[PDB]
Amino acid sequence: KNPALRMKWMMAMKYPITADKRIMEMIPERNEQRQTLWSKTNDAGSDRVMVSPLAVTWWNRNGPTTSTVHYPKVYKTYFEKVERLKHGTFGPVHFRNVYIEVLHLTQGTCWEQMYTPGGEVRNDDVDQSLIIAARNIVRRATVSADPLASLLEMCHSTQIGGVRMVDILRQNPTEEQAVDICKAAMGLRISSSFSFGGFTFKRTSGSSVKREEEVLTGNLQTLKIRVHEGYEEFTMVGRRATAILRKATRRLIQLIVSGKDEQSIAEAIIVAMVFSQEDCMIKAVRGDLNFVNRANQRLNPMHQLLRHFQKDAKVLFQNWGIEPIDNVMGMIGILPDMTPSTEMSLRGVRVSKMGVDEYSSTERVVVSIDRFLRVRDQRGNVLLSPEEVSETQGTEKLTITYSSSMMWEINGPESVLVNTYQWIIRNWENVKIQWSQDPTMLYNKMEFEPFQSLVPKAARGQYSGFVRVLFQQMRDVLGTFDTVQIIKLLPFAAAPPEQSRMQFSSLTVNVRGSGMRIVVRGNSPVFNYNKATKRLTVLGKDAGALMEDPDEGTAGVESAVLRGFLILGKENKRYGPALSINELSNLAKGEKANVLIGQGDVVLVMKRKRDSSIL
Amino acid sequence: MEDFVRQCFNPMIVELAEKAMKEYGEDPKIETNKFASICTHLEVCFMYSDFHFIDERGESTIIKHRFEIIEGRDRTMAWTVVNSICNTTGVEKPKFLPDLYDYKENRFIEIGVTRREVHIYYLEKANKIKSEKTHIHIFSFTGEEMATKADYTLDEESRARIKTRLFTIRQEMASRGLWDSFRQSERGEETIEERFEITGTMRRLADQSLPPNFSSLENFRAYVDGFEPNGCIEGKLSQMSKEVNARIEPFLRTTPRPLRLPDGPPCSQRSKFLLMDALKLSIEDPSHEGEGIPLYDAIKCMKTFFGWKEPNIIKPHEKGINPNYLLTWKQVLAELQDIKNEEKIPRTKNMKKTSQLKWALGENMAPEKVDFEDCKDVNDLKQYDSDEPEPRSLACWIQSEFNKACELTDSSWVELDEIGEDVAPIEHIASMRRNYFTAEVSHCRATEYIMKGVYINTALLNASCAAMDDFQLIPMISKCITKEGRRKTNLYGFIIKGRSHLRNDTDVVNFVSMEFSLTDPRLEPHKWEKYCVLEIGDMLLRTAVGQVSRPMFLYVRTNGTSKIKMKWGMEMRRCLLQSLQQIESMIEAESSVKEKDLTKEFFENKSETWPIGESPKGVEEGSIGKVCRTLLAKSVFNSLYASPQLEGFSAESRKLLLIVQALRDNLEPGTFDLEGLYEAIEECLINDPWVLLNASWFNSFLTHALR
Amino acid sequence: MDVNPTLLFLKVPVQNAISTTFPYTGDPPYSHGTGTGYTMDTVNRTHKYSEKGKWTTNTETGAPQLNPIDGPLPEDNEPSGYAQTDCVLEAMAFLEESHPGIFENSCLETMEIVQQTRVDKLTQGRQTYDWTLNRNQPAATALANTIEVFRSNGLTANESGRLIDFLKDVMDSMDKEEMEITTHKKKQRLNKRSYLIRALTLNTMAIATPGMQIRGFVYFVEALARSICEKLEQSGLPVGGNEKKAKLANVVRKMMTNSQDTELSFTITGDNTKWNENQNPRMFLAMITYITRNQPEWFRNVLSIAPIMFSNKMARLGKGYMFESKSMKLRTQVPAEMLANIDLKYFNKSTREKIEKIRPLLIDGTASLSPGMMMGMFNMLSTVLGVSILNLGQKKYTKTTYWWDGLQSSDDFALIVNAPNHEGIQAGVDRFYRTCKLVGINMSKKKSYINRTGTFEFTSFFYRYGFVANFSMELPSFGVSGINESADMSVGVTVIKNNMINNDLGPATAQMALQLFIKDYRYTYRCHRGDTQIQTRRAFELGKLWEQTRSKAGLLVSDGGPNLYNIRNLHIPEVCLKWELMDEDYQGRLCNPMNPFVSEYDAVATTHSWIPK
Repeated sequence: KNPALRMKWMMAMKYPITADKRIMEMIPERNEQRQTLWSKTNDAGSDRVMVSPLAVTWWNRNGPTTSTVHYPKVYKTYFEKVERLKHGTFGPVHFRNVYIEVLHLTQGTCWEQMYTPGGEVRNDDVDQSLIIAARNIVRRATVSADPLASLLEMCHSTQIGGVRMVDILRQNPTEEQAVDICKAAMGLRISSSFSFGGFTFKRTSGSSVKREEEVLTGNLQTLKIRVHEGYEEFTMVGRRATAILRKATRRLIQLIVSGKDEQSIAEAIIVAMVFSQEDCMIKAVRGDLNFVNRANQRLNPMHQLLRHFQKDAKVLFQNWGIEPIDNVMGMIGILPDMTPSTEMSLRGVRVSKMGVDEYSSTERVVVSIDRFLRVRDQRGNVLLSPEEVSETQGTEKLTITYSSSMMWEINGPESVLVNTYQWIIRNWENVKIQWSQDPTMLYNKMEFEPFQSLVPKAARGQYSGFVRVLFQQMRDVLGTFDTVQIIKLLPFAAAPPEQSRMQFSSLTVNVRGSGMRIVVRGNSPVFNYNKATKRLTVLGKDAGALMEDPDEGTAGVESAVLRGFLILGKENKRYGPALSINELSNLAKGEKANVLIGQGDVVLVMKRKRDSSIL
Repeated sequence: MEDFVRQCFNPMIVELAEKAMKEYGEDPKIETNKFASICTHLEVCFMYSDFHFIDERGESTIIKHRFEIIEGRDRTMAWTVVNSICNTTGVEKPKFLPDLYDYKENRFIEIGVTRREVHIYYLEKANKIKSEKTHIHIFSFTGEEMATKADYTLDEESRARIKTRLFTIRQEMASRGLWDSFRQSERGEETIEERFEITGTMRRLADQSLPPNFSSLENFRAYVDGFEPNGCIEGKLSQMSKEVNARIEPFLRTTPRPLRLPDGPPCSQRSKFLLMDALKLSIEDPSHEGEGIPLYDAIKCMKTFFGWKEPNIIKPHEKGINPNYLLTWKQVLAELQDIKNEEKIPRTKNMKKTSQLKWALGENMAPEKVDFEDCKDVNDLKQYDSDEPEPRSLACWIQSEFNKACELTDSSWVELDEIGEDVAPIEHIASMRRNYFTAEVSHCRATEYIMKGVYINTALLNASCAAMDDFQLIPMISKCITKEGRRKTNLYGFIIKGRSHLRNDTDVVNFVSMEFSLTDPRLEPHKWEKYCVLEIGDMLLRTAVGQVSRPMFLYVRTNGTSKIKMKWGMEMRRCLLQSLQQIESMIEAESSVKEKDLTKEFFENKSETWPIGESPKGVEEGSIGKVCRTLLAKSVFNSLYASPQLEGFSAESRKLLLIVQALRDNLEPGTFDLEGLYEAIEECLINDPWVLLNASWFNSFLTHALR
Repeated sequence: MDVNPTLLFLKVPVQNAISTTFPYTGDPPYSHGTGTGYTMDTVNRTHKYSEKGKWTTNTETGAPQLNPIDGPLPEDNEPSGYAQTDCVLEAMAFLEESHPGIFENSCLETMEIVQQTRVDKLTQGRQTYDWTLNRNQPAATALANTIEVFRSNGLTANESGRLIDFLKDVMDSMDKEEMEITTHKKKQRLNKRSYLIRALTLNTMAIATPGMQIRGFVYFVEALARSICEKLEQSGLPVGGNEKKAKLANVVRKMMTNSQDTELSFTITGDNTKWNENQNPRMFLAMITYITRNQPEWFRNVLSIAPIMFSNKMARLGKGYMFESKSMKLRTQVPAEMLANIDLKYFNKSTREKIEKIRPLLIDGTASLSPGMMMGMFNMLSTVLGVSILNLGQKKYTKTTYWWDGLQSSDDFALIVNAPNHEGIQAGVDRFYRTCKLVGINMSKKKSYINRTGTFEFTSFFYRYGFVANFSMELPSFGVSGINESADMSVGVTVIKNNMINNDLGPATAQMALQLFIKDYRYTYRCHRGDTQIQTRRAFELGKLWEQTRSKAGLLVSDGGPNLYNIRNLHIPEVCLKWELMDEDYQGRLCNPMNPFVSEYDAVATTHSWIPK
């Protein structure tokens, strides 16, 4: 309490700072504006003079510079924190309830949020960038109108680190679920092994045939499955869990899995159980399974069962049964409570130390692509799909750009604004023609969907109505075109407008919580236009360049600033003194005034005699 | 010296050492050698318990950690871990806190490092601690190592590594030229016999501090030392009175009754400013010369009105000075005109001392100071009137006050700065919740009240602490942003503070506040008892039959505020945080049962109905928006009406709510003393209107839920 | 149609919306509960609950004393301060039996800290009574004055710097017949009785603050009590938030799941309001002597000095009273030193009755209060007693079909009782009530309720079907601490982070706290973002910086740059958070060691860190 008020009041005076006397003979006696940067008074009880924080800012902005040495080496503690945070990743958050400085994120009131910090380890820049880009593209395309064509458009309309991603895809042998799905959609060759349950399944012995079986679940729900009959030998490959599995006709006989931690081993074991197509787990199904992705589209029953088991499997472990175990070198058991045991283990699931690892394969196959990106090989088994794509997201060692129409809402609201205006400026000719001819379709363009999110819901229909009326006036008046205004104001009209009487002098866009304001007339921090250089700046980030179209009024009048009114340029003292925007509601048709639009400039305006209508 | 330890030792070990010494309350700056000693001890313990694991068969494998650290944690965690280990393995409970625990050997090991010879340290440690089945690991910087029974759990490689670490550390101290101090600081902690004798006064006091039937402390010590329980509790309970018992009253649905409300004259407004009846003289967009200064803004806002009349009193202050309020209002207007006549107007203008100003403030009505010796012989000299205020009946105007406080305004009252981007999904959920709530409540009247109070209180405090002996004038300004997006500046009235020579935080400054309004105070005069009402103009308002003229009233009232109350009113922004916390807690409570982030369907769904009111046809629901606005309004009302009565009633009624809840879930509840709880709750319903309305809400909820 | 927030509970279970019922969530502005009449009523009630206790006259302070221990057993449900020594000792013995060695380990692990603490440890703490000046004073200045006076009086052993040495110095000074106080030159001679009464004072602006001669002994006894509690499971101290949340769930799981389906379980939540009336320092001394059985005598004396001294505690009486005459419009104030002999016509009926009750105790303007305790000095010992009472509820001790357990933290208590039938539950609750009454533990029947197991609360940790709703903390100040730009930023961001970690602060609420933080910081230091249109003198040069920098995000918030903090990134220092983004020239200028401005919290030694004039 006391310190805050004391500092607030102390900073008020002109010279609240105390500094050594040397500053007298090192910095100018005042500023370029003649402001004094010090005072001759000496601190009580010492020889230090009194100066002002303006001197602090002067030193910060144009003070003498020195070499930055001993700083990176001395601060060895917080730098590692920065590296771990930035190079770390994240994951799905579950509402149920290295790791010594992230406590708030990992644990909360009643939810858990996974996080794996970084450091300087792991794979290279190109592979990680490709994996993350493919993950984002696939995840967004999951919810598109048609994932296949949309995904192709995103892949062909994006690049990685200044290099088109198609070249990397064709010249990079990196393997990943998202990358493999993108390659399959592109029609190239993908790995024979099929990514299921988050791990790569590679067959290396045995075979089976597909049969359609109807099975009654433990919850009294009948599901149709494509059960495989015949001995098969699979290897589950994963970074933190590698396993070797045998399967037979509706029977699991052996599974040896090695993982760094118990969680990965448990995940691999659950994946093996679900892949085994055992009747016992069918009888162990509880509840109604309707798992869907962000697109709410129903998935195949196997994926739903896998998700249900991943949610929890405590009620299933004890149902398998009890069998004996033999003590062997490099052999570990699996208790029902998920704990290794020397004397006992869970049925048909063992744990080894080294496991099956090391050598990989370089085999590729020709595959076909179905409606919703579900990659299926010639045999019939599902190879890949977005349902099996991991949720991990990290950082990009090199800049990655996404010019598509649905990747904009990734870099942030500022990025959304900048990219919407970039799209508007890049398509200036076509957008102008559409606005002139059939603007109704333009106002329904999906490319403006992100902007509708930034504009508050409570004040988006009224904003849209104001914009529609203003643009109708601009169209029906003629002779007063102004491209900058059109680009600035177009995106706000997307909503289904409604009639209103407000005369908006500024519209609000929510960026990073704080709401910025863009003025209908003149320049705004959100939208700046420099006519001296003819450049548009959006929040300090360039958005493109504007070229004046074959319509313009270079002699005053501007009809798209005040609804129902036409501004006639410079003010005239002869007419009625400066009015108020609210008062303008009483002027008669054709009346003129000297309204004060804003800032410190007066503009003469005449009330439109006609009336511009909208749908 | 500590710089070397900080730079060499890894951050985690130094952080653990800092926490450990903070637990014992020892400052590292004063004690330097012990800092290095503790850091080395922790380092050697961790190395002893590093890169060691136990395989699933039982054999020792080097890559379930073989060694578990017990001294690397705090006392509570270490004690819990050792208790659990002993209970599970049935091992003899250690006397002290061991440094490490070996799982393969299932035994507790202690680590010791000394500057002097190892043998003396081992001997003293064994004599002090070792009594049965205990092992100590002893090392030193001299390169000589030994342990108990010549048994080392660590292999040759680990022992050599620890020896090399100690040797390189010793070489570092030798190079730095401070190893001599390190060695000399060690002395073995000579444990000379400690004597603490109670004698003289303390012996008498101790002898006079024993239970009955005891003559001296020594007799009691001997008695307790030889004490062994034998059925004393059972005997006392058998001989205890049967009437003593905590009986459970069967709590059914019919038992509860509504709280008995007090009877008497209706309540009255006591807020620092009007809430439902405030009036604003506003400028849509301040672009005039000299912006930012509250005085110029107030002058400009005043110039927008031309309906001034000759002031006259409609509803007078019954127990107060009516004419002087009028005189001081006239003085305010004349002083403003005089300021208008000036050219070089300073930042603020102090009103000249006048009779009416002093009388309205209360300076001339303030009792003087004199010692009790010179005023004892006074016929009516009594203790301050610490008498319980008279009961006041519930009045409907507070209900309307809250109703209008919960309505939706048409301006952006609160402006908040920016933060970083959100990358984690939990960050996305948090941003979504915050943005939804903010969009909901940013247009509520509660935010208007918050900003008005903050501005008034900050200006008043700055004026009070700026000029001590000046009766300054302070406009009541509030800056907002309309829906259209124009910076509106509203002026509600004026305040004049008294003398502000403040030395204590609780010192009371007296001010006189004049507030505009358009409510006729002859409709509910009882609501207005502390105010003097003047009619200082007429306003033209547009209605379906043109511009009708209605009177413009002014409420003048003398109030007092303390610096701590000023800060409390300057920190009302926390009402938004509290209201969020409430809605977020409800979100989490409803989500946990369903086990999924439910904010998306909580806010956007617009299919939920939370009972938030009542109507003639029955109860009424609303939206999550209505819920958020109601909670924020309740928080602001609680902040403005801060009184012990409110907290008392809330605390005593929360228990009744909980018991009713338990009744709803068929938990078969019971009450030991229901009437006592009822009396405790009703003790807080005497005169306050806010608490009375809360009690009325509680009675409505009681009569509705049990149906 | 008319707002009614309470009606929310008509569909939402109350436990979910409990925050609705916390009106303040802060420090109110009135400070109701401190004065003189409150002390009068406290003393009167303390001596009333010991009505039948034996009366005696003290020999050193020359004041009466009341001893209710072993008095007649209560016959009515009203509060009783008749705590039996034998029952307390039996309860402690049973606690030791169920937890063997606990007292032994506590003693042997605390002897070192008893022999290790330095004198400066007493500097940390709350306000202290300065016998030299006879008024509440900061601990540090009180210590300085005490050492100065003792040095003047030839008691300089405390110069060794050991806390035990200073305690011995205090013992010697108290043994002296009289001492001198030199204030600045005014000399005051305090006799043996005067000094003794001063040293046993309890000032009242932890409502009560003892003097300085009793700080170290209180600290030692509280350290032992904390050490004993640590080994105790039912004890609610000194754990934090997560462990406290887990305690309720663990207790419920233990009591319910293990129980048979036939058995019925119930839970009672109770508040031990006015918890210090019925607990006497003599019973605490008895339990302390029992704890240190077969231990070195010096340690026993050091540990037993505290309750011995407190049993003769003297309570000060507020600042006084204020009288006013409306007829003559006059105001006057009278001190408490003149309250012993003064007319009772000035006061009202209740106040004059209280004065009549407390008249025969005021010694030298300071009442004598042997029985009862004062808030917030021996809380851990009270928790120890409560956990002993709880431990006396096992199936082996009860020797009955029913049984019980629960938690106690000395301010709230919860008890789960289960039995084969409803009559069994009634018998269990009644037996617990009587047993806790015998020891002097008082359960308020007007603020306690019983319901089927699953839903209850403890220390505001409301529990419903495995869900805890911790509401035991208030929101701190998110403002400028007033040191410097980097210092304030670092301390405040660390504050919000720490509150998030433990105090159970929601993420969105943390985000708004950071928002208000940025607002207040920019307003106070006048360092606004370059893009913003706000105007001030500092905005001029600041503006220049905004133009010069090639990376806006690199600039520090104090320098006008954007605030990139968020939930994910809060622990990192602000300077380190923008290290790479900062332009090379800006980095060199900012952290120049040769700057003229420079001759806990985690921050970098930038030029923004200066000492205010």
